[PDB]
Amino acid sequence: SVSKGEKLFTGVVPILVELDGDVNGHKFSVSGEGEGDATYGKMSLKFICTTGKLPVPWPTLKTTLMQCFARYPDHMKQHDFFKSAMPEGYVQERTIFFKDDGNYKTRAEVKFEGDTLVNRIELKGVDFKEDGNILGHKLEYNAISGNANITADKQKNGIKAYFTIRHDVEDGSVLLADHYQQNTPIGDGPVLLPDNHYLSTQSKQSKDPNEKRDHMVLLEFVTAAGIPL
Repeated sequence: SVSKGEKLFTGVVPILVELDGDVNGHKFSVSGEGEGDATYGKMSLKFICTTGKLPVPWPTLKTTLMQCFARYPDHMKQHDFFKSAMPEGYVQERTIFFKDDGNYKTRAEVKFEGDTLVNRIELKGVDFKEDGNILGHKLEYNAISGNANITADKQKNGIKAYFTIRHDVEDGSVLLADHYQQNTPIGDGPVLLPDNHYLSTQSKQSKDPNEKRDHMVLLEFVTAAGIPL
Protein backbone atom coordinates (compact mmCIF):
# COMPACT_ATOMS: atom_id res chain seq x y z
CA SER A 1 0.00 0.00 0.00
CA VAL A 2 1.01 3.52 -0.86
CA SER A 3 -0.52 6.81 0.24
CA LYS A 4 -3.21 8.51 -1.85
CA GLY A 5 -2.88 11.88 -0.06
CA GLU A 6 -1.93 13.66 -3.19
CA LYS A 7 -5.47 13.20 -4.50
CA LEU A 8 -6.64 15.62 -1.78
CA PHE A 9 -4.79 18.45 -3.58
CA THR A 10 -6.03 18.21 -7.20
CA GLY A 11 -8.46 21.12 -6.66
CA VAL A 12 -8.64 24.32 -4.66
CA VAL A 13 -8.25 23.67 -0.95
CA PRO A 14 -9.26 26.11 1.81
CA ILE A 15 -6.44 27.03 4.19
CA LEU A 16 -6.54 28.06 7.84
CA VAL A 17 -3.42 29.04 9.85
CA GLU A 18 -3.21 29.75 13.60
CA LEU A 19 0.01 30.79 15.35
CA ASP A 20 0.74 31.63 18.99
CA GLY A 21 4.09 33.23 19.53
CA ASP A 22 6.27 34.48 22.38
CA VAL A 23 9.46 36.40 21.51
CA ASN A 24 11.46 37.74 24.49
CA GLY A 25 8.22 37.45 26.50
CA HIS A 26 6.24 39.50 23.98
CA LYS A 27 3.22 37.31 23.27
CA PHE A 28 1.17 37.55 20.10
CA SER A 29 -1.17 35.56 17.88
CA VAL A 30 -1.68 35.42 14.13
CA SER A 31 -4.53 33.92 12.12
CA GLY A 32 -4.50 33.32 8.39
CA GLU A 33 -6.88 32.21 5.68
CA GLY A 34 -6.76 31.57 1.98
CA GLU A 35 -6.66 28.87 -0.65
CA GLY A 36 -4.16 26.47 -2.12
CA ASP A 37 -4.08 25.10 -5.67
CA ALA A 38 -1.15 22.69 -5.72
CA THR A 39 -1.61 21.77 -9.37
CA TYR A 40 -0.20 25.27 -10.07
CA GLY A 41 1.87 25.52 -6.87
CA LYS A 42 -0.30 28.41 -5.75
CA MET A 43 -1.34 29.80 -2.39
CA SER A 44 -3.30 33.02 -1.84
CA LEU A 45 -3.18 34.03 1.83
CA LYS A 46 -3.97 36.83 4.23
CA PHE A 47 -2.58 36.89 7.75
CA ILE A 48 -3.75 39.10 10.62
CA CYS A 49 -2.22 39.79 14.00
CA THR A 50 -5.16 39.21 16.31
CA THR A 51 -3.49 40.62 19.45
CA GLY A 52 -2.73 44.10 18.02
CA LYS A 53 0.57 45.17 16.51
CA LEU A 54 2.90 42.31 15.61
CA PRO A 55 5.97 42.67 17.93
CA VAL A 56 8.36 41.23 15.32
CA PRO A 57 8.54 41.98 11.63
CA TRP A 58 6.17 40.16 9.31
CA PRO A 59 9.08 39.06 7.10
CA THR A 60 10.54 37.05 10.00
CA LEU A 61 7.32 34.95 10.28
CA LYS A 62 6.76 34.23 6.62
CA THR A 63 8.50 30.86 6.44
CA THR A 64 6.81 29.71 9.64
CA LEU A 65 3.31 30.70 8.50
CA MET A 66 2.54 24.60 4.00
CA GLN A 67 4.94 22.86 1.61
CA CYS A 68 2.11 20.40 0.82
CA PHE A 69 0.92 23.01 -1.73
CA ALA A 70 4.10 22.77 -3.83
CA ARG A 71 3.77 21.79 -7.48
CA TYR A 72 5.77 18.62 -7.96
CA PRO A 73 6.61 17.86 -11.65
CA ASP A 74 5.06 14.61 -12.80
CA HIS A 75 8.54 12.99 -13.01
CA MET A 76 9.14 13.93 -9.34
CA LYS A 77 5.79 12.89 -7.84
CA GLN A 78 7.35 9.99 -5.99
CA HIS A 79 9.39 12.54 -3.96
CA ASP A 80 6.41 14.47 -2.48
CA PHE A 81 6.52 13.54 1.21
CA PHE A 82 4.22 16.39 2.22
CA LYS A 83 1.11 15.28 0.36
CA SER A 84 1.81 11.59 1.12
CA ALA A 85 1.39 12.28 4.84
CA MET A 86 -2.16 13.57 4.30
CA PRO A 87 -4.81 13.68 5.54
CA GLU A 88 -3.40 12.72 8.96
CA GLY A 89 -0.65 15.26 8.39
CA TYR A 90 2.85 16.05 9.58
CA VAL A 91 4.66 17.84 12.34
CA GLN A 92 7.01 20.57 11.06
CA GLU A 93 9.73 21.80 13.45
CA ARG A 94 12.31 24.46 12.84
CA THR A 95 15.03 26.39 14.52
CA ILE A 96 15.71 29.66 12.73
CA PHE A 97 19.01 31.29 13.74
CA PHE A 98 19.11 35.03 13.03
CA LYS A 99 22.75 36.06 12.58
CA ASP A 100 23.97 38.13 15.63
CA ASP A 101 20.52 37.97 17.15
CA GLY A 102 18.17 35.44 18.75
CA ASN A 103 16.50 32.31 17.36
CA TYR A 104 12.99 31.09 16.76
CA LYS A 105 11.97 27.53 17.59
CA THR A 106 8.72 26.51 15.94
CA ARG A 107 6.49 23.46 16.06
CA ALA A 108 3.52 23.10 13.73
CA GLU A 109 0.98 20.45 12.82
CA VAL A 110 -0.23 20.56 9.23
CA LYS A 111 -3.24 18.35 8.59
CA PHE A 112 -6.78 18.28 7.19
CA GLU A 113 -9.74 19.16 9.41
CA GLY A 114 -12.50 18.12 7.15
CA ASP A 115 -11.89 19.85 3.80
CA THR A 116 -9.65 22.54 5.27
CA LEU A 117 -5.86 22.32 5.37
CA VAL A 118 -4.95 23.62 8.80
CA ASN A 119 -1.51 24.78 9.97
CA ARG A 120 -1.32 25.17 13.73
CA ILE A 121 1.87 26.65 15.06
CA GLU A 122 3.67 27.46 18.30
CA LEU A 123 6.69 29.78 18.12
CA LYS A 124 9.15 30.70 20.89
CA GLY A 125 11.92 33.22 20.39
CA VAL A 126 14.68 33.90 22.78
CA ASP A 127 17.81 36.00 23.11
CA PHE A 128 16.77 38.78 20.87
CA LYS A 129 18.23 42.31 21.08
CA GLU A 130 15.50 44.87 22.03
CA ASP A 131 17.22 47.44 19.85
CA GLY A 132 18.15 45.02 17.08
CA ASN A 133 16.75 44.85 13.56
CA ILE A 134 13.99 42.41 14.54
CA LEU A 135 12.50 43.79 17.84
CA GLY A 136 13.24 47.29 16.51
CA HIS A 137 11.31 46.71 13.31
CA LYS A 138 14.14 47.63 10.92
CA LEU A 139 13.37 45.08 8.22
CA GLU A 140 11.99 45.99 4.85
CA TYR A 141 8.48 44.70 4.11
CA ASN A 142 9.37 43.01 0.90
CA ALA A 143 8.77 39.59 -0.68
CA ILE A 144 11.08 36.70 -0.17
CA SER A 145 11.76 34.03 -2.61
CA GLY A 146 14.18 31.26 -3.26
CA ASN A 147 14.91 27.64 -2.39
CA ALA A 148 14.23 25.14 0.49
CA ASN A 149 16.58 22.12 0.21
CA ILE A 150 14.83 18.83 1.07
CA THR A 151 16.44 15.53 2.10
CA ALA A 152 15.06 12.25 3.41
CA ASP A 153 15.18 11.48 7.13
CA LYS A 154 14.55 7.74 7.19
CA GLN A 155 15.31 7.41 10.90
CA LYS A 156 12.28 9.68 11.58
CA ASN A 157 10.22 8.38 8.62
CA GLY A 158 10.20 11.96 7.29
CA ILE A 159 12.31 14.73 5.82
CA LYS A 160 14.72 17.47 6.78
CA ALA A 161 15.17 20.79 5.06
CA TYR A 162 17.69 23.58 5.19
CA PHE A 163 18.02 27.04 3.63
CA THR A 164 18.98 30.59 4.54
CA ILE A 165 16.68 33.60 4.00
CA ARG A 166 18.38 36.96 3.32
CA HIS A 167 16.10 39.61 4.92
CA ASP A 168 16.69 43.16 3.63
CA VAL A 169 17.36 45.63 6.37
CA GLU A 170 16.36 49.33 6.03
CA ASP A 171 20.08 50.35 6.30
CA GLY A 172 20.80 48.39 3.10
CA SER A 173 22.38 45.41 4.88
CA VAL A 174 21.11 41.80 4.99
CA LEU A 175 19.93 39.80 8.06
CA LEU A 176 20.62 36.11 7.47
CA ALA A 177 18.05 33.64 8.91
CA ASP A 178 19.56 30.13 8.85
CA HIS A 179 16.73 27.58 8.83
CA TYR A 180 16.91 23.98 10.03
CA GLN A 181 13.76 21.93 9.58
CA GLN A 182 12.46 18.46 10.44
CA ASN A 183 9.11 16.97 9.44
CA THR A 184 7.59 13.71 10.68
CA PRO A 185 4.25 12.10 9.80
CA ILE A 186 1.49 12.17 12.38
CA GLY A 187 -0.27 9.01 11.08
CA ASP A 188 1.12 5.49 10.82
CA GLY A 189 0.40 4.96 7.07
CA PRO A 190 2.86 4.80 4.19
CA VAL A 191 4.82 7.96 3.19
CA LEU A 192 7.16 8.88 0.40
CA LEU A 193 10.80 9.40 1.37
CA PRO A 194 12.40 11.59 -1.33
CA ASP A 195 15.67 11.83 -3.12
CA ASN A 196 17.40 15.18 -2.57
CA HIS A 197 15.60 18.07 -4.28
CA TYR A 198 14.48 21.61 -3.52
CA LEU A 199 11.34 23.73 -3.47
CA SER A 200 11.55 27.10 -5.28
CA THR A 201 9.26 29.86 -3.98
CA GLN A 202 8.16 32.99 -6.01
CA SER A 203 6.19 35.46 -3.90
CA LYS A 204 4.31 38.74 -4.26
CA GLN A 205 3.62 40.46 -0.90
CA SER A 206 1.11 43.34 -0.27
CA LYS A 207 -1.31 45.17 2.04
CA ASP A 208 -5.03 45.24 1.92
CA PRO A 209 -5.81 48.97 1.78
CA ASN A 210 -9.12 48.56 3.66
CA GLU A 211 -7.63 46.47 6.47
CA LYS A 212 -6.92 48.34 9.70
CA ARG A 213 -5.48 45.40 11.61
CA ASP A 214 -1.78 44.60 11.32
CA HIS A 215 -1.67 42.12 8.41
CA MET A 216 0.18 40.58 5.49
CA VAL A 217 -1.22 39.48 2.11
CA LEU A 218 0.75 36.92 0.06
CA LEU A 219 0.51 35.30 -3.33
CA GLU A 220 2.99 32.39 -3.41
CA PHE A 221 4.00 29.96 -6.12
CA VAL A 222 6.08 26.98 -5.05
CA THR A 223 7.66 24.42 -7.42
CA ALA A 224 9.76 21.33 -6.74
CA ALA A 225 12.97 21.02 -8.80
CA GLY A 226 16.45 19.65 -8.80
CA ILE A 227 15.90 16.17 -10.24
CA PRO A 228 16.28 15.89 -14.05
CA LEU A 229 13.77 13.99 -16.20
